[PDB]
Amino acid sequence: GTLGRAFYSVGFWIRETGQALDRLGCRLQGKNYFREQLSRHRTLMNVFDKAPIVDKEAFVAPSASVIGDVHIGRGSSIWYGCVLRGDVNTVSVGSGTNIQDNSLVHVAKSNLSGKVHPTIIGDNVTIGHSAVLHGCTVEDETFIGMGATLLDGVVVEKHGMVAAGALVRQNTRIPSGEVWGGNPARFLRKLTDEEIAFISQSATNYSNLAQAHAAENAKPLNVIEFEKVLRKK
Amino acid sequence: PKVSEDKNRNYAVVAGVVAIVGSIGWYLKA
Amino acid sequence: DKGAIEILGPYGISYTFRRLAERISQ
Amino acid sequence: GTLGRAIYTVGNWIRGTGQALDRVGSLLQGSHRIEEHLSRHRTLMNVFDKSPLVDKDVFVAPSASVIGDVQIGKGSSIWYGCVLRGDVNNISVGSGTNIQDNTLVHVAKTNISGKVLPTLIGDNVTVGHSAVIHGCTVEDDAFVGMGATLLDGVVVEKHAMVAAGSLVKQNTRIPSGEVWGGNPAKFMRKLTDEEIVYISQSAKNYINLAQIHASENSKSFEQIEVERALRKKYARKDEDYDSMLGITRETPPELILPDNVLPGGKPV
Amino acid sequence: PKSQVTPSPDRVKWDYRGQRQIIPLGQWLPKVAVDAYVAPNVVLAGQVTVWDGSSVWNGAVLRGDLNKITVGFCSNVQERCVVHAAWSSPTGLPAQTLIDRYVTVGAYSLLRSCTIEPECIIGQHSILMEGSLVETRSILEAGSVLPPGRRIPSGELWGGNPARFIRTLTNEETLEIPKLAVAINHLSGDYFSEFLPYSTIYLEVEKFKKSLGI
Amino acid sequence: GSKKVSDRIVKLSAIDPDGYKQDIIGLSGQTLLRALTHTGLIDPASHRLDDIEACSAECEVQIAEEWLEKLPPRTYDEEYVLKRSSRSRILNKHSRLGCQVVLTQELQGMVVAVPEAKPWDI
Amino acid sequence: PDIYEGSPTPVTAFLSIAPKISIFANILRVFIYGSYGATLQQIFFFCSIASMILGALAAMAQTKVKRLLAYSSIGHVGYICIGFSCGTIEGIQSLLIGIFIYALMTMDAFAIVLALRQTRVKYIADLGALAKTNPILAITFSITMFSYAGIPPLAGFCSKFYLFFAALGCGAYFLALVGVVTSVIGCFYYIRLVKRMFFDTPRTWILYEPMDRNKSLLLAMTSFFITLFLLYPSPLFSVTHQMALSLYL
Ligand SMILES: CCCCC/C=C/C/C=C\C/C=C/C/C=C/CCCC(=O)O[C@H](COC(=O)CCCCCCCCCCCCCCCCC)COP(=O)(O)O[C@H]1[C@H](O)[C@H](O)[C@@H](O)[C@H](O)[C@H]1O
Ligand SMILES: CCCCCC(=O)OC[C@H](COP(=O)(O)OC[C@H](N)C(=O)O)OC(=O)CCCCC
Ligand SMILES: [Fe+3]
Ligand SMILES: [Zn+2]
Repeated sequence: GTLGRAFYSVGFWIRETGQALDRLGCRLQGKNYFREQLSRHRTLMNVFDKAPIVDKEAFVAPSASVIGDVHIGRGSSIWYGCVLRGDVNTVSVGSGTNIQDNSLVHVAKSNLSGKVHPTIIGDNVTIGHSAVLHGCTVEDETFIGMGATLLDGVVVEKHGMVAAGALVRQNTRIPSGEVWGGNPARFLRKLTDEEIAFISQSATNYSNLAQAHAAENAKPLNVIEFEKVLRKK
Repeated sequence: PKVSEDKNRNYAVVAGVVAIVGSIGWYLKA
Repeated sequence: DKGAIEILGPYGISYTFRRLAERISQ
Repeated sequence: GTLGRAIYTVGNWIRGTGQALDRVGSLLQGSHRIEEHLSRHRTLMNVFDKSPLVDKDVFVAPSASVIGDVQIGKGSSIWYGCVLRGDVNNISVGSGTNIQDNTLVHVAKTNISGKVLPTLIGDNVTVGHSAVIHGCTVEDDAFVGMGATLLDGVVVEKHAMVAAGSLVKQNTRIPSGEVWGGNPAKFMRKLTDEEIVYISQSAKNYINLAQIHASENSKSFEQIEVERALRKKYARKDEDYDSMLGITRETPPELILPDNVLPGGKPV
Repeated sequence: PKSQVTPSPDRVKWDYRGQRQIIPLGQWLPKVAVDAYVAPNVVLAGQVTVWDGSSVWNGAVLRGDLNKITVGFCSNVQERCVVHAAWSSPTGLPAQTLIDRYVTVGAYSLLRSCTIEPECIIGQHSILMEGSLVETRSILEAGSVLPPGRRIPSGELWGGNPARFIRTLTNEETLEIPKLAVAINHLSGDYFSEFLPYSTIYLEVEKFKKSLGI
Repeated sequence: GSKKVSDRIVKLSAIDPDGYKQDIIGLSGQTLLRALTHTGLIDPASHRLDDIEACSAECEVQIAEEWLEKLPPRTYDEEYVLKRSSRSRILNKHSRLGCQVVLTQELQGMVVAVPEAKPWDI
Repeated sequence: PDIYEGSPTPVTAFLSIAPKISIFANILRVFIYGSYGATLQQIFFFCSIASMILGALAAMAQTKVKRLLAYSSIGHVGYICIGFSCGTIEGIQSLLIGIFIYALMTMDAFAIVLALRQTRVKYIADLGALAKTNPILAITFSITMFSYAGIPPLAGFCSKFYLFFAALGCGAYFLALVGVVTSVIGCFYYIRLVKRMFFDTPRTWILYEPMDRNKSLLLAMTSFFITLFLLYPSPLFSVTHQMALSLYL
């Protein structure tokens, strides 16, 4: 609460004093390596007490940005370039889902539009590439198309598919088994059994692929590359 | 590498230490 | 209020300082 | 000598005290802040015994992520935030074909439609910002507008344009000379010769522009500090004092860009 | 036909420094105000000016290599927005990508040589092409695209892929427009206090170097 | 159709002091000084504000005799600003203020002659 | 006014303060012997009245910041010369207190001007939206302007107060009325500037770059002096009374 924030700010004051002392000590010895412009990006960033809770068996790409109260289930994956920012409210990501590359799942930034609805993602939910989920709530075993732009107040029912490039307007419900596409989103066709089976299999395929990507991302950082960058003439 | 190489910067450090010590003594001795 | 009190007040005719301050360039 | 050793020891003591203060301040924060770590983002990364074949002259931005079986030709460039995930199948970027900022190029699972083929982007093609490519076969000398989405199965033929903010549906062929666009991605109009000249000039301009970014994103720490000092030193000028002193301060070559990126090639 | 590439043996596959946020191009150095919040994931290349109270969020790229890019007072560029400038615009006006005060740019917005007058709201997935003017006190709906040379009249709501007129904004909406920018500024200031002036990553670099000698 | 920026584009002919005629582009609804600033004829740092009280005739222009009837008449403030900065306290009878001329679609092809520059640093 | 406008701003800051203290010291050390038939008291009487009137009536017709500062300096010179016109210990003391307060206010105002001079501020309308971009620099400049005006709570009121007291001590009632009218006019054209910063809503804004540490500290110290001088004004009065007596013994 307010008592915790005071201790947090005092912690920043003391940490800043300590860092200044360390820089002064480096300057006496002649070193200037603190001036190096290193990237300050953190894949898991906290806002005071709100910190992302990521399951151990969940692949989060190093370039993905997860901020605030974000919950990641077991078997889920947040791929490269994703920005999952939930600060005013929570972003709940289920188990088996896959936020694919360059996707955005964020909550509203202000109360002017009204109440900030938390973003909820079900289980085995396939978010497409460059899909913007802004305060919506999708049920489990659903599919969100590539380039979709779901707005807030939107409920995507179980086994519901949002077509690629679609923009679902505010306070819209997609019924189960129906495909909604176009701008604005409108009913197009009913899902077939083959598409349902493919949707079910895509989640498992990406869950298995995320394990390989995590294994390739957990390897020790190469020292040859580090030495090569150090000596540039 | 346990040596500070810059002679001019070392003299500035010595002068700053002398200034701080002298200021403390000045505020204490008088 | 809107007449004699205002005209003889601060802005009905006391705004001649605009016709007086601008003449200081002489 | 002895004074230098004493000052070094004092600096060591000060560094130790500062790190202790940093630890104490971190403790008072409640250990809620996640500490910044060394960058673990790999620009080029292998997935399944497969390595990218980026050419020597290609400019790959440090924030880009070339992943898996990606083959990139000479003169092309991959810009900031761009992702080329070729883990499942092959991605082949042609010569001079630049993929712009935040663009995503990903290949299908080789079975998304049964007879899927790799993503073959041709030569001298330019792809706009935030575009999404998911298994297309863009032929050489083409234009994909920023924000355009190309689903799997589409083929952009030579000298064809996809309008910005379009959604090319699967198994859609854009004929040569058309400017197909819109969310349904329907026929808009025919391309004029000025548009073709513009496409070629934009491709060449981006080829010429990638070089300064490549030369800036690969500098060492020592060169960066020197360039920063020079930039600060020559930020503001005083011609009067220079004339009074009889000198003429000239901007160092490290702060001069080639005339091929200036708006109209300004030598002076 | 070549079908032949020559991999470079000095190419770096992992930059321990990460991506540098401020990328100067020759003598053009991006200028960021001390009151402005720029996310650590942001890339600012070329001549890009960020003013007081402004904020740039995660994944945004502001490449001012060709022309000038300016972000105004209390105007925000949200997540994963690409702002780029061209040499010239079709309309003949200068092609500098200029954003005035109290302008809210929604996420996934692609701005190129567009000029946005003060107190405007740009929706998500909006694309503003070369030489497009958005007049003051106007709102552009999410997912709306306007071709080059198009103009959004002041005080109107526009949306759609070939952006069309929807309705006329009331007084309450056109007066709450700057309040959204102020609220986003407050949120950006909340994010701004999480970062100290200097990072502590150089200690990790020194530890890594010590693990390999020097 | 749709709302084009060209729907409010005002074509003008501006003559810089050495007698060269170049075509400038402006927007109907903005001051003529803004239109001159786009190309760079008038230094934007000298007249950053389009306001009467923040002006010392740094935006002075010479409008054509036949092109002056299709303009609002000069106000008292405009004349007062014009007289003081003339360096001779004389009126040219065809010189207007750039910040006080608002472009209009009826001003298509107006010929304007920009006089020589004057110091404004301090 | 032309010299003040054309001179560089850091130069104008020095000429507005330093050449006045020394010259006023010389004038005092001339009055200690040159009081020949109260001849200077009449000359300074007319000069002070004319200076107050002309400064008040000329600073209302100024659109540039530096010309307004020059005319403010002329008006304050007249206000100080009020003390010369009344030759007494309490007149010289009022004169010295006015010099001190005016010098501090002038240093404050010129530091503020130099802070905005990095963005080439020339007109009063330029500092239009300063209450939005830098909402603390606007407060500091408004405090300085009110101190120039002579609003009671600020430090600029004490000098004018005690100068008017000294003027009424010698019995010059005509000086008091002229001072009052000039004070009204000055306060009007000083709050005119405060109107621009906070109340106007200009279409185009000018954004200024933040100042450095030296001017920030100087502004902070001078602004704390101006607002909180009335709480503890004893040392200034004591030193001023000691100086005034020591002019003769
Ligand atoms: C946790 C409980 C404690 C918690 C409290 C902890 C307290 C720590 C103890 C003392 C704190 C000392 C505070 C004194 C700080 C003074 C300011 C630091 C001054 C300083 O930049 O350093 C030297 C300068 O040299 C001096 O010209 C003047 C420098 C002379 C002063 C340096 C002498 C420092 C020795 C202090 C005695 C240490 C004795 C041991 C202390 C540790 C205990 C074991 C480095 O120059 P430099 O060219 O490489 O670089 C500077 C520097 O970058 C900036 O000032 C400018 O940007 C640049 O232009 C350049 O000037
Ligand atoms: C107890 C901590 C002493 C730490 C001493 C110290 O760091 O001096 C630097 C500071 C800030 O000055 P710099 O611009 O060099 O920032 C330099 C910045 N630190 C950086 O690393 O970039 O000086 C002061 O204002 C303090 C004056 C009073 C000093 C007592
Ligand atoms: Fe003007
Ligand atoms: Zn995919």
